[PDB]
Amino acid sequence: VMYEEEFTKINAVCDRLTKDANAKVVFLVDKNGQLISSAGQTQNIDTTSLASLTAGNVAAMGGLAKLIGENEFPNQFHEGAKDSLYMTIVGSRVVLVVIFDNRTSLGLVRLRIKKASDELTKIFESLV
Amino acid sequence: YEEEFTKINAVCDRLTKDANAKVVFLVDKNGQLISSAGQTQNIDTTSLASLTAGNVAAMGGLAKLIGENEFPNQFHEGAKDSLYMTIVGSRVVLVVIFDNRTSLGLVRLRIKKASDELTKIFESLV
Repeated sequence: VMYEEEFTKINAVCDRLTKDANAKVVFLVDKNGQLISSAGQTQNIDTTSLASLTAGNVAAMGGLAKLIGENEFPNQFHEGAKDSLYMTIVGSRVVLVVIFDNRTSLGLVRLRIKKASDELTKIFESLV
Repeated sequence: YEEEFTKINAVCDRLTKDANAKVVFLVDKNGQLISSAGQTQNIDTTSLASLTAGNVAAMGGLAKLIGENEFPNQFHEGAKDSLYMTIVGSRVVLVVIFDNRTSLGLVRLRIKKASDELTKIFESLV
């Protein structure tokens, strides 16, 4: 009953996503604010504080979606000057955060995020 | 009463029509609703303004964490309707809710024009 094995698969998805999508840093945050996984250039970034602020944003967005008679917004894109941010809700419990340089193709990051999200959904569904 | 306030509502009304938006809101970062235009009817405007402020504050801290200035434009994609948030003069938030059938490039171009018009109004307020 030890998985353990399923958590290593989660980190592998994050590591592959950072390399394939050519992302700067990748995070997996639970809606309760807990950091599940992180990959890439995690040095010089407060992972704990990032997870807490992600949860606060997603919770505010969730309540806002319900107010307009809409289901939770699955994808959130925030464009910056040098680096951009992408957020994807995986199975309405987990948030996949992807930080990448603006020079990287938006179509490329989105295509890889979809593959990562689908891989993660299958892992979280095996966790009953 | 207040010529500048009528100009603010006019920008929101023009934005709803021109960008073909469902509903448009103007929220202060402190959670106060400034203006609203469009299909405001079955939406709790006070609760929307409070949740917008909470989200913008979390997003502001998230931008600072990644060594970036506050994101001027925040996009949240849905199944039927999408949401757009634009920070006007780092004090006011312009919330635009629109159907996914509307062009993303069209909404963004109109939001920029509305934001520039609003910045000029808020700067005349001293």
